[PDB]
Amino acid sequence: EDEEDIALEFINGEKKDKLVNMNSFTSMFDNIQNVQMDTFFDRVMKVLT
Amino acid sequence: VTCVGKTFQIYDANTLHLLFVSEKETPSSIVALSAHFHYVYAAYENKVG
Amino acid sequence: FNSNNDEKLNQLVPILLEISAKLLASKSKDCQIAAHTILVVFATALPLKKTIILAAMETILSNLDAKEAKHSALLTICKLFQTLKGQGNVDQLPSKIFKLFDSKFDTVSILTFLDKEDKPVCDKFITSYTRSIARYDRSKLNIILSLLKKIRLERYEVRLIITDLIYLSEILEDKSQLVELFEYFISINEDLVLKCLKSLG
Amino acid sequence: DSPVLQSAYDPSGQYLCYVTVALDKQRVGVQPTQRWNENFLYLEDSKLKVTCLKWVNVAIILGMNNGEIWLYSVLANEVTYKFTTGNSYEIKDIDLMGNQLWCIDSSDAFYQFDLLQFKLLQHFRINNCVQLNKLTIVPAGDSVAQLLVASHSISLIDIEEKKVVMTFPGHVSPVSTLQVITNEFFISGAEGDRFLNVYDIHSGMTKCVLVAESDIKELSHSGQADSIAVTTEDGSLEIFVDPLVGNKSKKSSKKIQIVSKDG
Amino acid sequence: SRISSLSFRTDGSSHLSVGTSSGDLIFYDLDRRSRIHVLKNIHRESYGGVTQATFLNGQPIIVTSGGDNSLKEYVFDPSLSQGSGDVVVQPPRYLRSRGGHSQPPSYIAFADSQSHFMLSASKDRSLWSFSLRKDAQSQEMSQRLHKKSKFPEIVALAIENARIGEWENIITAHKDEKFARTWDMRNKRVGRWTFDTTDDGFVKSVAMSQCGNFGFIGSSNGSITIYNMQSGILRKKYKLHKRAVTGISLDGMNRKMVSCGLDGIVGFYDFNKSTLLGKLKLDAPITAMVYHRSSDLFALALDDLSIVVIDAVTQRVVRQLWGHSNRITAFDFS
Amino acid sequence: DEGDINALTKILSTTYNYKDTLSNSKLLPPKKLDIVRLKDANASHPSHSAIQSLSFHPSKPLLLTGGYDKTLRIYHIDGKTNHLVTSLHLVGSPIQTCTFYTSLSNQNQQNIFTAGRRRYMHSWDLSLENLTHSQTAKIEKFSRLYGHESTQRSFENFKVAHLQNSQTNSVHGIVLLQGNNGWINILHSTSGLWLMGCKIEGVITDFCIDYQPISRGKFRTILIAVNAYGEVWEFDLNKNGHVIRRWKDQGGVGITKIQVGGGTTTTCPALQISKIKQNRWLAVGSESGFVNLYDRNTPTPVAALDQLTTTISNLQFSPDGQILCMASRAVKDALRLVHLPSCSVFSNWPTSGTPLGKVTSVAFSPSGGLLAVGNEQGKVRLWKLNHY
Amino acid sequence: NPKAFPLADAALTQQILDVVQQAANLRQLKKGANEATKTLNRGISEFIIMAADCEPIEILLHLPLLCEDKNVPYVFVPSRVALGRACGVSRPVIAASITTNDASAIKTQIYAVKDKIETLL
Amino acid sequence: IARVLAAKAAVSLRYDALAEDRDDSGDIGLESRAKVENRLSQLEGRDLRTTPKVVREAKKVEMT
RNA sequence: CGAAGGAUUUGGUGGAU
Repeated sequence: EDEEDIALEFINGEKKDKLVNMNSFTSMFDNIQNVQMDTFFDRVMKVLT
Repeated sequence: VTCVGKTFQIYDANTLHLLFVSEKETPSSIVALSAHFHYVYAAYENKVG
Repeated sequence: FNSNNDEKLNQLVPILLEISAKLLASKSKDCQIAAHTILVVFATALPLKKTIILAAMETILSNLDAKEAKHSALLTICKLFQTLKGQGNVDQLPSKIFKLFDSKFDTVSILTFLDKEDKPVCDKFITSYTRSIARYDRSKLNIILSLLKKIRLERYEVRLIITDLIYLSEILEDKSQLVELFEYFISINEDLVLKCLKSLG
Repeated sequence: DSPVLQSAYDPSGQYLCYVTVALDKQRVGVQPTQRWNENFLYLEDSKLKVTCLKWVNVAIILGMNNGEIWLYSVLANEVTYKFTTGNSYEIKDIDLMGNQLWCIDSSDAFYQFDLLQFKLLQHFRINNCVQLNKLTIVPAGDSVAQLLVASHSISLIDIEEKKVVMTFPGHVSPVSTLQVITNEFFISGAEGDRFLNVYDIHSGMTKCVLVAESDIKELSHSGQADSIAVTTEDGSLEIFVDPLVGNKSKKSSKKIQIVSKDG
Repeated sequence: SRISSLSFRTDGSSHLSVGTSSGDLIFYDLDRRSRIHVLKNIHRESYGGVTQATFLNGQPIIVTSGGDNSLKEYVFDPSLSQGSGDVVVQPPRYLRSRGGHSQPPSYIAFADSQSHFMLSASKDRSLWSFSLRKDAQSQEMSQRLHKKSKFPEIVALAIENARIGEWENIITAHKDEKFARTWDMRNKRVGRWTFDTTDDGFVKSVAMSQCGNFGFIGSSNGSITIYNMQSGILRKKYKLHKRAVTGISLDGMNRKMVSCGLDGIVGFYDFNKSTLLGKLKLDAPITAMVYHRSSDLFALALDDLSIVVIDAVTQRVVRQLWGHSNRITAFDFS
Repeated sequence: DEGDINALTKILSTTYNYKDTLSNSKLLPPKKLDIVRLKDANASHPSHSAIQSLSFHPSKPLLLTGGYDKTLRIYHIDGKTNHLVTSLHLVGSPIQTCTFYTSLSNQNQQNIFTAGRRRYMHSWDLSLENLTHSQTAKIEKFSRLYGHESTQRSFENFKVAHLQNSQTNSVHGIVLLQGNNGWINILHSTSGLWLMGCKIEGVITDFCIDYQPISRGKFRTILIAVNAYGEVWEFDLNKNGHVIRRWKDQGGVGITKIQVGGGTTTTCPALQISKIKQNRWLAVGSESGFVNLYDRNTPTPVAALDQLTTTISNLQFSPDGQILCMASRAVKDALRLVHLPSCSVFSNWPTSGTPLGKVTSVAFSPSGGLLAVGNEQGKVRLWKLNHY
Repeated sequence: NPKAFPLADAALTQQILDVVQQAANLRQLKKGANEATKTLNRGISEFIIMAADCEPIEILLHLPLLCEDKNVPYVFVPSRVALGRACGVSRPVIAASITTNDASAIKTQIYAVKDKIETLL
Repeated sequence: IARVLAAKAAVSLRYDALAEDRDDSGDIGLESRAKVENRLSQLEGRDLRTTPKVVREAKKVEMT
């Protein structure tokens, strides 16, 4: 085995994630009234995921 | 007051316009400058002017 | 006032992380998880040094008392390690952070966290947590076996876990749970276990 | 320009070591001048570059931009030992006499090494040397008692006194070559210059100014001032026959060129 | 980091300005125990970064200096909040500065007959204009290009003023550049025209007519190309020299042209009728040329350490000068 | 006035730099790509026609270029001078594609295969001193299909892959061809013998190859075939070119080509048996401009890249396979780089000022992170990815 | 998708999509369900293509009612993403119509597929 | 909104009319509204008049 | 044409007038 193989193994193991754009959290203001703010954090994670 | 090789130049902070310049060049490069009102102390080799 | 400019995110980070630290300092559970909401976005928006990522957990876990904030904290901490993408991505937590995490989050708590089907991606943390267990706690080695079954970890992460456990066998006494952990690696992906053994002994 | 970034004959003149860049990685190779060796040392990182190449009497010492010196055995095809200075400044020049080894950094700090012992002996900086692109050790007896250093002018320094003993007015451009043709007569040449100044070490007066057709790249000296061969920038070789014998300025006597049959 | 300078703000604000050899100036609010701002790369790290940074007494302006031949002033503007001004602090704003070449100048030339300004090129790839009066004004020529890093250092330059203010009036040659760039004094900006040697040779000589309509380029391969400044269009090309052309000149009458090269020949031409008037061979290669238009005399720096003066009218050596003990760097006519 | 909670506040004070240094990071940044332009390849000796194909030498620092000039111009890519090693004019043989080849077992063996809109193909033996020293050359023309002449009209489209004969465990090269009606003809690289044939429904437009390791010293070669403007296929070559899997690309319209990466391939060949690796990415182009990316680890594409809007004439992964370059010959500057697995196009590069022209050929160096892009003007521009 | 009847086979869909692409370049194509309705109102529709995977399928089932009233052939293709791609748009299209033009350059191919769809019906 | 609402009305309508086994729930209508309401909100949030930025004139500073 | 974009407007400072 060689260290370069281990490096490519790290790289293969890596996985994608949903990037954040400008228009991702604009709709929060629409549903910002009378919402349990725990639910607001849950929605934040849902959009982020 | 700023050191320029073997001579010093004094600038007016309002405009950075030159006010005076050393009448003669020092025999040795100036190592330190200290300014007090109308008098500026210039040090070169083993002599302070 | 920034958005896309990557240079210009960086000047926000002094301002808004200090706000998050103050919010975490507030005893109000609402203030703390607001900082959890704040912190998680910046980690994904901009990659940050593991030292800062580590320092955030220390602040998050210091005043973590409310149950709801405990749920929010565990989602953030996993996400922050997901963003971490450098050498030490899955390296073990230090002694103090590991002690702090287990105190606020017992092993049974995370086993429930792994249990739920809708769990967020946390393999990097579990790999980092898994190694921290082996280094510092010998009794919890059985719990490592349960954790690995619950969550499928990345191939390099499994290799690194196998690497440390090989050292543990040489140093720490052989145990039924330890061989079971090896036998678990024997059952799944036989060949990679040999590669770790070949490279290490 | 030429692909060969740097090159150097061995003292015997029978083997030439040259460096070229393959993709973004420099590879060092040696070929027999008198008459293929397909084996090249490869620098594993793109940033790594060799700044200096010198033969050792079968090892070649390599200066690099990192701030360390590598001893390379061509037969084995691996670096036997690496001399690392405390600093990370690039090495500008290097020179050798037996075990003695002297190198200079871009921070203008002198350093001394021992090949046999693999140790840094001393490291000192002498004032009035703002820059240092050339280092040459004078061949006095079997020990180093003076050193010739040039950046744009030329300066002579004593190791024991750690101070300049003499200064020579050099070229406007940075000095490229500082070979010592004989005692009290060392030649000097600068980048982008067609003139070579020969200076007297003891007296300091320019004995002669040798003039070439075009810019000079490399210099070779024969015997003791018997003949000087200089490789011009245009790709021609000029030979100076007895340059140390109007008198101030001398020109090339023989010129050599290579042209293909096609033209 | 390495500390190079320190100073406090005496305007009633508990601020500390922290300088570093890296060229970075940091400001701290001691009352609040926080960093106000960092000013990056104000002075070159290679030249010692910020050598000295001092707040003016009782004032929000800070003066900063370094080894890069630059003196700058920055002003802390007042806060945009009537309340909590200490928290809400404006970042420092550049106020005024003085500077010059960071390395020894390569070439110089007098901008105008009145002798008030000079043009200067240095190895730092910057073209500067310096005033010769007490004002001591200094500006950097803009390198922003016209559209229809710094350029390599200038290896030849000439200036004319018969035609300033309507099109380009400067020609410059750079090291290892196969073409020449034009500049305009009045706009103080790089020009819109580029002149190429057209023979795969490097530019070695740049010269201009007194009328300011023709630009002359000497190539390393021995060709002389002629462009028109207003349109930057090649009009005439000459090929007599086989080696590099080290000097080109033209008379004020715009009739007789003289050229010299490393091959050692001096070519005499009729610009109007475009003919070879005569060719003169010298013993040694010619290094440089200076043409005195009023007297129609020009001197040549030969490799034998001599200055040979020739009269263009009769094409004969009139005076030869000996005494220099090495190559001659430069010379000029009174 | 003169784990702990205030740790976060402390670490903010210590440093004003907050980006984790990318020098340590081994995965290139998502949206920011660090690229610097270098000297061009064809500057030393220009080509008189468009650059139809480019190919990096597997190990040596050489570049191969071909075009309708009918010349195989070889350059020593050094990034600063790029001088020409050797060239070969083939009268009456327009070069539609060309490629280096190294025998997987015999590293000493070197060969170049080239063909065009002709019923023959040329081989160029680079073994021993032929590349540079030899005054005269060893060349072989493959013009015999052994009774399958009807299926094939020309050799213009081909690729070279490695086939392991499991019954004897020997490994040898194979030359792959595109037939008239969904036909793929399989030939021996050296002897030229016809080995096997694969057939698909519809018009074959493109195909690619994937390697599946089995055990130590054992690997299998898989052929994948695609249709012009929507549809896909697959075969297994080590069991006589029979089908082993069928699937359709979702939203299967647009299509022009297909490619695999993350492991061994034409651009990233292996040097020994152990280096053979499976490709974890599959990209299927289109002339509409879409790119359906599939994770090889009916399938659902992970992403549908739609930045480009024209003929995707070049799909290629990086040798280590985190970057997809998608390029078009229809119009100028129609080239994009897609980060993987994020599937996000880089924004900083290319720019409007980027000189690309009518992109007709692209090549990734096996190592050193070099990108070569040819254009219809006969010009190859070179770039360096600073991350590698 | 039982409601979608008749549904073209793998072969036929390829020919239909090829014609759809050619009509798109020649601006002979009106794409989208409502445009498809507009064409039937004027009787300028040569035939209409719909996607079976549309959900709810109801939003296009009205076109068959219009189509049989006006004796215009119609057909169903499996994928909506494929059809919109064939149209030349960045969004899936559930329905498309070929406008009638006896002076078009692709008249023969359009009339050919119309006959096949007529046989399918 | 009239153009958008009319388009969704046809969507909701034709499910009501042409559905063989429609559930009397209006779910297709319910989801259609949220699209229109979201369309209204973002359209509503748009401001035709350009925002004025915070004016920051580099006022003259003269030494005292 | 074209090395890590182009087009317009505008605040401030510096130098001349």
